[PDB]
Amino acid sequence: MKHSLPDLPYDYGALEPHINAQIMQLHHSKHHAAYVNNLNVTEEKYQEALAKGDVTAQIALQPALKFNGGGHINHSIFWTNLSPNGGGEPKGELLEAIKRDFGSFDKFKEKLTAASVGVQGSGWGWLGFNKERGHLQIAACPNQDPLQGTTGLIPLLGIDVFEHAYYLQYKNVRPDYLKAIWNVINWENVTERYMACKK
Amino acid sequence: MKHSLPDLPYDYGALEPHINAQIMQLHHSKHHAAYVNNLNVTEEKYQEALAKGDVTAQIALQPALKFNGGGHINHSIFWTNLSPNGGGEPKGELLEAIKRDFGSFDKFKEKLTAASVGVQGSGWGWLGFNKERGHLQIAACPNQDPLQGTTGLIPLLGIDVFEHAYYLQYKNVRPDYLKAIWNVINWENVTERYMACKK
Amino acid sequence: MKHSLPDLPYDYGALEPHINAQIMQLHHSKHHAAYVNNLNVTEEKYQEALAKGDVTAQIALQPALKFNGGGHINHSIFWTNLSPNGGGEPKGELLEAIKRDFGSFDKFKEKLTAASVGVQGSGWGWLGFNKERGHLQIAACPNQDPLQGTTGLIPLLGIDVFEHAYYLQYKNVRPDYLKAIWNVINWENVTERYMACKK
Amino acid sequence: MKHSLPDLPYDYGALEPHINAQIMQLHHSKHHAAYVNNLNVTEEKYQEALAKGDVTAQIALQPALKFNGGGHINHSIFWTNLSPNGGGEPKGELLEAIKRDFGSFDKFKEKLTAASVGVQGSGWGWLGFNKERGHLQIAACPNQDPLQGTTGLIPLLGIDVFEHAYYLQYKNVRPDYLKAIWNVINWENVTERYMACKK
Ligand SMILES: [Mn+2]
Ligand SMILES: [Mn+2]
Ligand SMILES: [Mn+2]
Ligand SMILES: [Mn+2]
Repeated sequence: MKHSLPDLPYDYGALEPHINAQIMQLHHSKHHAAYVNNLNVTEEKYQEALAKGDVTAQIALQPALKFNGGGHINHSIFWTNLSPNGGGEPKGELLEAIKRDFGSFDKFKEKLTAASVGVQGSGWGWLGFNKERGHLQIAACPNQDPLQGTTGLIPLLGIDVFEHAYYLQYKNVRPDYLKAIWNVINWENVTERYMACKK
Repeated sequence: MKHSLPDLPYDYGALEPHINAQIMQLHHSKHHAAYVNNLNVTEEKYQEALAKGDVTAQIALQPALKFNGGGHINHSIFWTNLSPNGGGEPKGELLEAIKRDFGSFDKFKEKLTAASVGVQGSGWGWLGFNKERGHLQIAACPNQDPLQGTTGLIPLLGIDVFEHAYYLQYKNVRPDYLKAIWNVINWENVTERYMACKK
Repeated sequence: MKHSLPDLPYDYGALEPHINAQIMQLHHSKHHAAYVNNLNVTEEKYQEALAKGDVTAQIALQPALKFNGGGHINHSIFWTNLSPNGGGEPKGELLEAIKRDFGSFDKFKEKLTAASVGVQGSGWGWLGFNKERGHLQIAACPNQDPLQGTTGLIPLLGIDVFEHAYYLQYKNVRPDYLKAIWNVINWENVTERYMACKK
Repeated sequence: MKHSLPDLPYDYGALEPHINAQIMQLHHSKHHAAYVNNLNVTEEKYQEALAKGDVTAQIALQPALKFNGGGHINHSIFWTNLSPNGGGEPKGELLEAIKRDFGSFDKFKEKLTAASVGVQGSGWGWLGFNKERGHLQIAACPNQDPLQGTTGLIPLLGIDVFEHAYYLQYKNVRPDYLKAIWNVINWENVTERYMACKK
């Protein structure tokens, strides 16, 4: 059993003019391909260390596992979080939760934009579900540290703010990218992930 | 007394084809300009917090101070570490120290390349001087964490591996950028910084 | 501007048998005294560094400033959070908020206990108020990182889980210390801090 | 694969008066026992997670694996680094290396003392061997982060500066513990570890 690079669920150019085809093609076919590959290498190294009881080797592998494993986790969610069919606002129970927990949809967007723009260096902004509290929650995570693994929050919507996610098109102006990405958020998918959290 | 953006000591296109003019112009006129400005804002906020004894506010300012202050420190060194007159190998006492501490110049390049490529997320690779030990030392630093402030090592040569340092030209292939940058290292400047360490 | 060691609101033995007198005496007159003395020294070095535009020195001083500054913040709150007259349950709107946000007083105790017992190495567990969400929130902080300065949450109740907070009495058994400290929680103070957070 | 708590090379009181019997007994039979028990439990969860390709669980387990795994690594070395027959100075090639790399035995002691006293929060000071540079090197590590797993340096001599390593005897005065522990350094073991690092 090995991890595999999921195909992108749309054409490389499908999110233009919000995120261009050169970015989507590099982001998926180079960056994500490399996370999956490095993750499988690291998992096998870890299995050997575990079989040997080599704790030094397990701990030495931790940064590569978190970075590439987190990369695999985060980008697998990210591709489904975007869509040419996206944009606009969610409906039904996700919308009501957003209004209840953040005041309004636009207040929510301000909070997730602020968490995303606020990342210094590489990282991600997330809308998550706090299972213990039974409500929504915003967090930012450094580098590829994944949401559920490092906070327990269930990921609903992630925004990649590594410079490779935007730089070719938006250069240093990360806020321009955040403004554009709202046009391609796949609220159908974020709703699916939210409803899976509730029972 | 305020910090100021140092002019680049050469034309934006001067390091082509190793680092292109679009990168140098954004890197200096957008990214470094923003570090200096945010650093001065943060220093003034810190002075007010200090005058008030507001320790919460001092600690809340720490990430912006380290990121933008480190950014100012690191990029101020970086521009002088590059030159259209660069490339090749150092001479005299710096060369002898490199051979003594790392075996050879090429062994040194391998070690600094490995530290630079090994940064996961944003960061820097450094050749530094360990004043206590009286010899050279390689370290990598995360995000804009500056060498001397976080390790005590005196900076001689830094390699920026934030994606903005290379992505427009080299895309995901960070090793291609590291290979190119050796052609523009200003060994005259690294020698000046080294000789200043010795007395 | 000159921070001072606050007088304790009771004598060192007032929280016995739950926290013994020797711990309280060492905790206040040695550990907290050192946070204050070290904070003042570090603040003076920061004034000198700001005056000189020495950003390296500012950043080098950060770990000591957060550790001792955070120590001053945290322990100043901690003393007021405990009382010989404490224990039992809170009343009124705080009790209502606890039932609403954590399900019950007992479940809140389990959650703050688990966050405090869960710190690996030195740190703190906090009950805090989230100003933006208008509700209570539990978080853990590493070392002396203070809650408001690093998370924006307003501190209501803190539990020190540095080993010096419990070791002389409870040795390695941090869960016995957590069980005992509920007997001396100054809910009157936590209620004051909570009511201050609302208009 | 089943890690075990190593028997101590001496009885719990053998390092008195420098480290008293109660500390040694708690340190080995409670703290180290817990690192081993927690490491084994965490390793079993990692085997389950690897078998399922559950990367979230792998990453969630990392803090416990490094803390308890690192605890196992560090404390297993620590016990062998101390002896009732210890103290004094090393001989031969280790003494030569110490004089060469740190100037003198006394200056080496000051440097390892300063690194150990300098840890804010929990951690370790290490004398290590740098395989690539072919010389000795001092470093500090936070919490239980182990030296070789996080730095590649080979451990020669470790000093535990978690508060449980000294508090019952020395209370807050970590410098008195550092002065006392030189009396029980097992230089025969440190010499064996050093000679193993060379061909
Ligand atoms: Mn990405
Ligand atoms: Mn840069
Ligand atoms: Mn304390
Ligand atoms: Mn220990």
